[PDB]
Parts: sequence; structure tokens; C-alpha cells
Amino acid sequence: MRVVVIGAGVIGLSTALCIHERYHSVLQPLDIKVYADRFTPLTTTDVAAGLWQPYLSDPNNPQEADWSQQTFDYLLSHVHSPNAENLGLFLISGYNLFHEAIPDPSWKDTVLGFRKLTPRELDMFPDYGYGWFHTSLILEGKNYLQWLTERLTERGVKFFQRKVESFEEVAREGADVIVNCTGVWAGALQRDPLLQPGRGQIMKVDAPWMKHFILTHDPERGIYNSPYIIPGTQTVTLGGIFQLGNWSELNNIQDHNTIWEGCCRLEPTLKNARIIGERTGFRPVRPQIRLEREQLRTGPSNTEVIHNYGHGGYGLTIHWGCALEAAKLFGRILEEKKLS
Amino acid sequence: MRVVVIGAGVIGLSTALCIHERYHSVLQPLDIKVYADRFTPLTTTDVAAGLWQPYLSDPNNPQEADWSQQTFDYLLSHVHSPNAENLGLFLISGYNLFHEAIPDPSWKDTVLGFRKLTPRELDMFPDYGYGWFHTSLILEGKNYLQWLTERLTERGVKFFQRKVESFEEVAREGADVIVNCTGVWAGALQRDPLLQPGRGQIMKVDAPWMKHFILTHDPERGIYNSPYIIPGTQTVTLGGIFQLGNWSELNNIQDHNTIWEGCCRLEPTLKNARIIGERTGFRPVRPQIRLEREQLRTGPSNTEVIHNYGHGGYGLTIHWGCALEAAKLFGRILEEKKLS
Ligand SMILES: Cc1cc2nc3c(=O)[nH]c(=O)nc-3n(C[C@H](O)[C@H](O)[C@H](O)COP(=O)(O)OP(=O)(O)OC[C@H]3O[C@@H](n4cnc5c(N)ncnc54)[C@H](O)[C@@H]3O)c2cc1C
Ligand SMILES: Cc1cc2nc3c(=O)[nH]c(=O)nc-3n(C[C@H](O)[C@H](O)[C@H](O)COP(=O)(O)OP(=O)(O)OC[C@H]3O[C@@H](n4cnc5c(N)ncnc54)[C@H](O)[C@@H]3O)c2cc1C
Repeated sequence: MRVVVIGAGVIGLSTALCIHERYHSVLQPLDIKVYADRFTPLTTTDVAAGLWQPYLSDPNNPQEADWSQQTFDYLLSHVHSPNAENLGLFLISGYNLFHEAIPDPSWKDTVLGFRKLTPRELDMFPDYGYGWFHTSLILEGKNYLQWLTERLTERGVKFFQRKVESFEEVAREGADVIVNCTGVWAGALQRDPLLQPGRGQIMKVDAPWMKHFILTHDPERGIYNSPYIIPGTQTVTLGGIFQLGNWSELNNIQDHNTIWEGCCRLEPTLKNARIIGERTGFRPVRPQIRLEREQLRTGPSNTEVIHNYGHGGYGLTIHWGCALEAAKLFGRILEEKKLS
Repeated sequence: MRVVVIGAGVIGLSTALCIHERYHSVLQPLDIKVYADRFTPLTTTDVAAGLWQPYLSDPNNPQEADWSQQTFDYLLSHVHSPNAENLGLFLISGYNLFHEAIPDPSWKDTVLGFRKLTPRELDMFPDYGYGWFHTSLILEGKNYLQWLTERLTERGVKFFQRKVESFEEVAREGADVIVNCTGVWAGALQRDPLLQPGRGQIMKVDAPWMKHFILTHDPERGIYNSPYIIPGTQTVTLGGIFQLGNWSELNNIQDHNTIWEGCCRLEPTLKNARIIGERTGFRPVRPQIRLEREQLRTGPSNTEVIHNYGHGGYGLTIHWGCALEAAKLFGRILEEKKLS
């Protein structure tokens, strides 16, 4: 069975690894290749801080809540492992701040120690009257892509740098199954008017006294259009930009100033922090993830496709449950191939 | 009024600064000098990680609970200030772990967000069945001594390196008031059989993914004779040694191995952490702090003394309330000097 995974961000690499681990067998070996136009450190996944946190609103597809919890439980089970440093995986606590009262999120029982903030805690944040505290996990995107890449490479998965122009192009080279993990660019291989870029910009700063994340919200202005601060292993991410429809892969000074001034109002100690770097990326925004099989006609043959794209601002948070779901769909293909 | 403060750890410098700020006036200037045998980075204060946390047991003198709370409230009021980075001051959350249930500490309402740990949190710690989570503050000892030293120096307080052999020696040089802030060595200037060294040893390690403190307890073996892990700004402190009566200022390999093996059992990710440094210091253990006035006969004159020593494993935690108390005692001296 020749499988091609298109895409080498967290979704494509985790899906490739899950297909291999579940379905590369002694009596049915797979040949798996990854085709991608960009690899680490140059994907969207590489821009993400990697905090596990779904959106505040309930997902349109309720299975996505399961996939996020599966990812959390999976990662939590390994956070105290000696492997965790190579994954970029660690525990972190922090604040979610609101102007006024809001209902609890659906994921409040997935994270550890979820509670409302107390009055004395809220006194630390002059602009916010309500919020949460909990403990979650960070899975840093660059690190984890590097780790996934090493695991794939040691299992014989080969990687090729190319921009694919069509599913037919890949089918003509002999793929029996294509897994489409192309993030925000999926529309170029098959039009999808529900998929749009949600452009974000972040700054990385040296602020090693910051031991908590701090996410603020202004839901009417949209998720992530409010300051956020997320300590990583080496540096702290500052952000708070979400611009639907904007395809400019270029840091801009207006968004720089929005991020800096908003995060320094939130946390005045950041005025002393050295700015290390700045990045832009495109969240693959869709009303729900597209995670589903399709049969495509590709010249003289049909080809099986699994789509796995549209993970918005939560691709690291949900990737493992999606990758397991994609591998289940792959097993349905194999079961049907026996019954030819 | 000529004042000599003996001692340049956190107690002596904070007391000197509080006396200056409260009682150096236009119509009554003070001349304040600090005499010390060791200055930063070579004091006990420099060895301390600086987590605000009193002992678990209630203090013999209940005023000490007030002094600790005053210190916490003072520091918390400045933690989001642009001055905080120069003090070495930041917020941190973390765990206190026990084998079995224990009553809540008296300071549970001083810290932020105090709660019992949940079952799923306790599942992360195989050896512990009970514990707490809260948010506290770190005030790093070296940094804060440097900061106190700059504040004193800009106010004209002069520092002299010397070992003082007696209070009479200092009185003969013309001191009207001596403030005795000599930590564990106070017994050399006036015998105090209740004051003893509580020797500790720590290791500093590069583990920047550690965002929480983790303190374990085995109360029958004594406070701090159980593993602890405390992230600082740059490095993580590992410890867990408290040896009453031991005056050896020398890191030893047996205590090294106790610390390392106990902290790596607590947190297996530390097995990958690079060891940076190792230090020994002496906690000034006393059944209560000695914070009180004495009149001493010093040859032809009497001299006023304020004692401020005996702060055990909590000198950073309590220092500001003690320093304010010492300055109140200093004001009683001035009031009596008017009534000569
Ligand atoms: C500023 C920002 C912060 C974020 N923070 C977080 C966070 O803290 N937590 C969280 O859960 N998520 C976060 N996210 C979201 C997360 O980054 C995305 O959901 C996730 O990276 C999407 O992964 P992906 O693999 O689908 O896409 P990508 O990482 O973009 O990978 C897509 C791959 O497809 C390839 N490709 C596309 N089209 C073609 C083609 N035609 N031919 C060949 N290759 C092709 C690309 O080259 C690339 O290899 C953040 C995103 C942004 C922008
Ligand atoms: C391993 C360890 C970890 C700790 N962690 C923490 C923590 O996280 N939080 C917390 O609250 N506390 C902590 N502590 C406790 C804290 O370090 C002490 O309580 C505090 O430093 C005592 O301060 P001090 O100024 O009295 O003593 P010191 O810092 O020892 O200063 C005493 C001064 O007196 C001088 N001196 C003494 N005798 C003479 C003399 N005859 N002539 C001249 N000078 C003299 C010395 O040279 C020195 O300048 C820790 C202590 C240890 C050992």
C-alpha cells in the first residue's frame, strides 16, 4: 500500500506516524512518503507556542471535544517522562481573564485544578473583573515537529520537498492513498470556501521570571484579538492578533505595537524584557475540522483520500485525537481493499 | 545618633534601610554604618532560593505570623512593578505534598488561590497522597541583597568589612545604637544556647521547563529534610537537607546524592538537567526570633542594642515585618533619648 501524506506540520507528521504505528504490519507493510512544500522550522506549527487550550465556545462538531481530551490525556501521561524534554512538553499554570462573567468552558474538567479566580487575584489585574486559573500543558511546536521527524525517519518514512499541484499528480506517481494535511492552503488542491486564513503575529521576548500564562479575552472582537503571554522553555511568547482573510506573511509594525503595548499594559514587567524575534502565521480557520474520506477520480483510476485540515488556532491542542481518527479512516480503507 | 548595624544579610540590610527611611530626619539625622564579616554573594541569604513560605507549624511567637504577612503584602504590592526585576521578585505557583492528610497552614489566607490538590493532580505524584496548591512569590536572595546595598549606598550608609569581637569594641568607636543582625553567629557576641545552625545544602540545575515549585514533606524527619524543587529566574534550586548542629561549610557528596536522587524521584525530568552549582548555608535556628532591645554596659557607658536574629529557614519570608519591628524599637530609643 503506497501512502503519500501531503503536509509536514503537526497534522501531517502526527497522522503519518499514527498510520505507520497502527497499520504497518508484518503481512501488510506500508510504504509511506511525506511530500511538503515547507518543513520545520518554516511551517505554521512552528509559530505556535503550543498551549493546550481549545476555543472558549463549544465546537460545531462535538467529536472535536473528544479529540482534544484524547490529546491532553495522551500528553499528560508523558509529561513527567524523560522523553518530555525532547518533545518540548511541560506543565504550566495560568490565568484566563475577562471583563465580566462568562460561563465555564467545556474543557474545564480536562485540565488540572480548574477554578474561578479569587478577589485578591483579580486585584492584580486592574482591567479585568472575572477569570479562571488552571494547570495545562505546553507542547512547543518546533520541538515536537523535530521529534516527530526523527521518529518517522527511523521508521523508514521518506520526505520530499515539493509543491503538489493536484491530487492527480500524486496518484499518477503511484499513491494508493493520499492523506491531505495541507492546513490553510488546502483550497489550492480542492476548493473549500469555508477555509480561510486567520493571520496571527507574535513576538518572542526574554522574560524568564514569567512562570504563568496569561490569556485575556474580548470575545466580541474575536478569539485571540486580545493580549496573551505564554512562557515557553527558553522565551516568552507575546501575542494577540487574529485577522480573518489576511494572507500577508510579513510582520507589521502596527501589529507589533498592538502586541507590545497590550502585553505591557497586562504585565508591566515586560517593559524591561528584550525582544528576540517576531513571526507571522496563518491559522487554518474553518467552522469545523475537515476530517473525512473521499474517493477522487484521478485520470484512469480512483484514488482514496483522507482529508485532515482546518484546525484553526487549536491544531497542537487536538492533533493526536485527529491523528488517531485519521488512522481509523485509513483502516476502513484497508478493510474495503480486502473486499475488492 | 550614630548607629552601627552588624550584619549584611537580608536582616541587617533591610533593618538598616527601614531605620534610615523612618528615622533619618531633617532635624534629627542619623549616621548609619554597616559592619559585616561577609557581604553578598557570600552570606546565608545568598544561598536561599527565596520562596515566601513560613513553616508548616504555628510559630511560638504569634507576632511572627503578622510579620510574615506584612512581608508578603509588601512584596505582592510591587510584584508587577518595573522595579521587580531588580529586586529579583516574581510570582510562582506550586505544590506542597504529603504522605497523608495534614491540617491547613495558618498562612493559607496570606498566599493567593490556596486549595487542596485534586485526585487527578495527586495521580501525578506516585509517592504522595495529599497536598496543596497555591500561588506565592519568590524574592531571590542575592538579587535582593544587591538591590538593598544600592539603596543604602545612595543614602550615604557606609559599609565596612570586619569581624566584630564584642559589642564593647563597637561602643568604644562611638556607636550610640548597635543593631545586632548576625544570623547564626550571634552567639559569639553574646551567648545564646537556644541558637543553633540548621545546615542546608542545595544544588542549582538548568531545567527551564520547570514552571512550578514542588515541596515535599516528611514532618517527623523535620522540615526541609524532604526533597524540594524551586524554579528561580535563571536556574532551578534542588534541596532537602536540614542538619541541626552541623557547622561544616562544605558541600558533601552524601548530601549531594540525597538531593539529586530524591529530586529525580520526585520529578524524573530532572535526570536530564545540567548541574550548575552547589552551596551550603546555615539557617539561624531558634525557637523564636530574637527581636528585642537590651541595654549593655560597655566600659564607661551604656549602649543601646536591638537584637534581630534567629530567623531559621524563613528569613526572606519574614524580613520586612521584622525590619519594621526593629525600626519601631529604634523609635522607642529615640523617644527615651529625648527624655534624658
Ligand atoms: C500565532 C499562532 C499561535 C498559535 N498557538 C497555538 C497554541 O498555543 N496551541 C494550539 O493548539 N495551536 C496553536 N496555533 C495553531 C496551530 O499553529 C495550527 O492549528 C496548526 O499548526 C495547523 O497545523 P497543520 O499541520 O494543519 O498546518 P501547517 O503547520 O501550516 O502545515 C501544513 C503543511 O502543508 C504543506 N502544504 C500545503 N499545501 C501544500 C501543497 N500544495 N503541496 C505541498 N505541501 C503543501 C505546508 O508546506 C506544510 O508542510 C497557533 C497558530 C498561530 C498562527
Ligand atoms: C539552604 C537554605 C535555603 C533557604 N531558603 C529560603 C527560602 O526559600 N525562603 C526563606 O524565607 N528563607 C530561606 N532560607 C533562610 C534564610 O537564608 C535565612 O533565614 C536568612 O538568610 C538569615 O538572614 P540573616 O541576615 O539573619 O543572616 P545571614 O545572611 O547569614 O547574614 C548574617 C550577617 O552577619 C554577619 N556577621 C555575623 N557575625 C558577625 C560578627 N561577629 N562580625 C561581623 N559580621 C558578623 C555575617 O558576616 C553576615 O553579613 C534558606 C536558608 C538555607 C540555608
